[PDB]
Amino acid sequence: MAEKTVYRVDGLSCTNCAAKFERNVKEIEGVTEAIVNFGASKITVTGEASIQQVEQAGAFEHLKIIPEKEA
Repeated sequence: MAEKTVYRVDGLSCTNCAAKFERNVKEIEGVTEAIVNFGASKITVTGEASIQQVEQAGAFEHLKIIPEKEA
């Protein structure tokens, strides 16, 4: 279809880690865009990927990212 999704992330609070994270996502080939609102919010992925890969990437700090599944 056009797989944009946004998931909540929690634990961390560092811009450098935000930067490293969005970059980590961008360096995955399955995604097209991603917008990481780290601090106390959420991570948008857009392309044809799922948090699983981003989550794996986040093993650097062991983030937990929960799908903000509406309904």
